[PDB]
Amino acid sequence: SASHILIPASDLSWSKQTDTGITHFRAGMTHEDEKLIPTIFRYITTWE
Amino acid sequence: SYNGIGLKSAKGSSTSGHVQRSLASNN
Amino acid sequence: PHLYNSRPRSVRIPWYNNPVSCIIQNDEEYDTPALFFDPSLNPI
Amino acid sequence: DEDIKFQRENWEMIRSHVSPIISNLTMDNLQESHRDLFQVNILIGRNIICKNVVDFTLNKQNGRLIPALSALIALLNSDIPDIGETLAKELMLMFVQQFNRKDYVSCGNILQCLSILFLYDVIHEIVILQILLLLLEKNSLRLVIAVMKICGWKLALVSKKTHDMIWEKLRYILQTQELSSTLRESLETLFEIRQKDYKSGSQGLFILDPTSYTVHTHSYIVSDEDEANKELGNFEKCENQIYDMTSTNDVEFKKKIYLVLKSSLSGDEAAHKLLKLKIANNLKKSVVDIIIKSSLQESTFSKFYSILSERMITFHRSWQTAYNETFEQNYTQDIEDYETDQLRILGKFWGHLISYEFLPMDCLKIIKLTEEESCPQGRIFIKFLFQELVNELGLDELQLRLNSSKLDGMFPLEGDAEHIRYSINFFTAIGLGLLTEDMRSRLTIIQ
Repeated sequence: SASHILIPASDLSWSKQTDTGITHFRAGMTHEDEKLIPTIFRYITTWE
Repeated sequence: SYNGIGLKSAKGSSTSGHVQRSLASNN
Repeated sequence: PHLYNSRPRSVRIPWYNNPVSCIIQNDEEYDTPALFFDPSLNPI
Repeated sequence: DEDIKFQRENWEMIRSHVSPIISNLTMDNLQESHRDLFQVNILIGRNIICKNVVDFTLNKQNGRLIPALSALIALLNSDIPDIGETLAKELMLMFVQQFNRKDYVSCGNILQCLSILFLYDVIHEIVILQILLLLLEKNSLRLVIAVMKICGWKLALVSKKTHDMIWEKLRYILQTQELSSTLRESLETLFEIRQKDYKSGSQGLFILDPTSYTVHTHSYIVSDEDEANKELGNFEKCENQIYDMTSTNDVEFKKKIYLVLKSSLSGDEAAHKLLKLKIANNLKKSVVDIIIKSSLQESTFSKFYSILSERMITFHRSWQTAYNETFEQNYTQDIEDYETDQLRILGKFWGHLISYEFLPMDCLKIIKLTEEESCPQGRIFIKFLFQELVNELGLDELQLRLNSSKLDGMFPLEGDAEHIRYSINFFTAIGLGLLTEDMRSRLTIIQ
């Protein structure tokens, strides 16, 4: 499962322009009890 | 308050549409 | 809605303001009189 | 006559114990003061204890200490009601003397004391409402309004209607009557408080439980003729578990953090989760150590942990202190364990923090290069530290920052040639050495 995370939601109208950064997080995926789950991109080293 | 962040509504997005301010980047 | 919001459609007029009720009543003692000067008020 | 000697020198010692006990009374000493006072013979000295407590209260050096003195009198009145009774007689008589004298200062003192004795149920609210009625039959309203500020909560609880009636009378004067301007404004302010509710007037030294005060609520009236036994203030001639070997508790939290860390794509949402937890200041030290220990498992450095620690710093200074303290802890204590590989992670990880100034830079001062004291593993650590710290600055900004960072122990100009040989030779061993010119000069200067 790579989909839990949290998804940057920032400013629909402005992000068309500046790249405001990440001002907010929409909930990625849900549950009854949260727990947590690791997600792949953490377990694979970046290209650099 | 819904300031223009979030989704037009959470229906087809499968998420809960739960948005929260980012404590990370402020100053 | 018409001012800050560019391009509204099918919007209605909010009713704006009311008098700011000052109503003051006593539910505490039954034997306080009906007309009494409540400590919340200013002393004049 | 050695009985007259003994009993006089015992009376004198009792007086000079009571006086400094009263003079050293404060909140947060009160219960030790009350122990000591109880070990003196309070009953033999009943008038001496009354006269010191009144005279301290009344000295007007105090007045601020009236709540403390009232709490001491409340303790003592639970133990021995006869003492609190005596003290309340003399205080009433002192109020009525100062009223009749027109001494407004000693009115204000003694009235404040009667107010706090009523707060501590030592004396009956009847005495306060009589004092206030007498006061309000003249103006005296500065007195009456201070008193009512300091009893008025307890009066509203016990005797709402009488107090209300007094307020109606007090109210009657302000709206429809002519008064001196200074007097009226204070008078109005009390009126303002009634709406406010005295919420700067109900805080203090309630150090007896409402059933541990044996509640001898003395029902004086401020128009009795009373006794005040001054004569008891003479001298006379009385012919009469499991130890914890396991961190498993901390292991739980450790897995909660590490699990927060392995989730959370990018880095900037992981700072969100960590700050979201609202960690007590005690633990915010170790959480860093968990971060870095995890960063050493990654088999290669990642910008992730850099941007994580950076977003975590700027939020609260406790994290400043956290990363500094952990820098000293790592470099000093903990380096000897890490293999030359993990040092490649640490070097860059602190490089990104220093070069962008979040660390800050002067905290590099801990490093000291000597053949005597150094770790070759630590030497490698420094190598990676500067070799990362260059690539962002570019050896240009480097010289400016360092030259302005007053690093001394690492860059000796003071002397000790061989050490300067070790420094210059070292940076030339890194492959840069262009920081060593200023020291190269000092080589020729030493020779």
